[PDB]
Amino acid sequence: VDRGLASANVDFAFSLYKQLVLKAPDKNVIFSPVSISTALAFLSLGAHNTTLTEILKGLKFNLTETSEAEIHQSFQHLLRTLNQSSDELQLSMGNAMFVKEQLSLLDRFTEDAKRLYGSEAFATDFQDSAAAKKLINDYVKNGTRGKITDLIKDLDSQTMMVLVNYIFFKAKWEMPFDPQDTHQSRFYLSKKKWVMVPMMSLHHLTIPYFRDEELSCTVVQLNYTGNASVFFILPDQDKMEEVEAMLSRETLARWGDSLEFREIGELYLPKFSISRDYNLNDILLQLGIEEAFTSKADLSGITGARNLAVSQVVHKAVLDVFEEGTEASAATAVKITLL
Amino acid sequence: RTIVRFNRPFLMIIVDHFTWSIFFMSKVTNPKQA
Ligand SMILES: C[C@]12CCC(=O)C=C1CC[C@@H]1[C@@H]2[C@@H](O)C[C@@]2(C)[C@H]1CC[C@]2(O)C(=O)CO
Repeated sequence: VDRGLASANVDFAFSLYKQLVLKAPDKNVIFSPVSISTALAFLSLGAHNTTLTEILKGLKFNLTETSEAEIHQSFQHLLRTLNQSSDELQLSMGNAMFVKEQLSLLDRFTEDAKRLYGSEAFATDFQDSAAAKKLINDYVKNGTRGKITDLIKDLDSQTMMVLVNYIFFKAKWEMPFDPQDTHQSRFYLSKKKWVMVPMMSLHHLTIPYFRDEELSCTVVQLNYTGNASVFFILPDQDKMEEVEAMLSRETLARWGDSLEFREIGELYLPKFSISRDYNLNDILLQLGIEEAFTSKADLSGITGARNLAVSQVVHKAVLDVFEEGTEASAATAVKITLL
Repeated sequence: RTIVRFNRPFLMIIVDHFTWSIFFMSKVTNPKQA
């Protein structure tokens, strides 16, 4: 909710986006930045020394202007705000830790996990890896209302802990599309290749709009009932990579401050569902988060000893856009082994 | 009459007005991609 959390989380969002596109330049992208930020902030609760500093810096916090204690308090406040009751849109974010029964945890860690991140600690038998995998996937499935089913694909039988974050989002358009106006139409993959998609349309709409001539793109903001909205950015043909390289907190703020209401004759938007699964290890390493994965890992804030290390951070996200609204869900898991 | 036609790759950024959180960020290069 506070300006320095939002500024770090947005910087992180666009840094992550840019690395995902570099890794897979021909693919759809869908992810939840705030899920990944919250999962890694949760991880940092247990980190010390260079392990900690790398995570907090990787999350784009300015440590000369903030502290780890202020950071965790900020995430506590965010989770409380996001999970408020609403009669307008459905939004939920949960955190959990799944821990080998016999692993000894600092009382301060378990208490802070519950107090700051809302996380329970589920005793989990990772040597029965299929059952542990199902329990974690079931927790995510429950939290995402069935939208994310296979967050955990493989679980090492020697896993000690898994930290999990999920986000569930379901919202109605303030101005919904009429399905009688949805028609099969071309979606151009390139100048000369297209696919046929259901193209929804709205007519005689007045919405915030900005033509960014310098970046060769058009920006519109569509609204959901409730506190959420969505920026749609439409680069001109073959200008996507130019717009992507300009993505930043500064550009998003400029776009938001440049929108003007404009009567739109017709707006055409595909009806679509897309999903992506990620192994974030190489991305996080590019962002400087390195020691947590190594034999020099310092997670002694979890146990009291330097005996734990991150093996893998995974993320899965799904996005459904249709005439009545949008449904989107994602989840992030941090798998941790003995060291 | 202005026309806004999302019939080529586009970005979607789902934002919260309260917290300024980015809930979801997306690039649709192919709505039918495997
Ligand atoms: C980049 C920005 C300001 C600097 C910052 O720390 C992070 C954000 C992210 C979300 C942005 C925000 C502002 O620009 C105002 C925005 C666009 C908001 C999303 C919705 C918003 O509130 C509006 O659209 C204003 O109506």
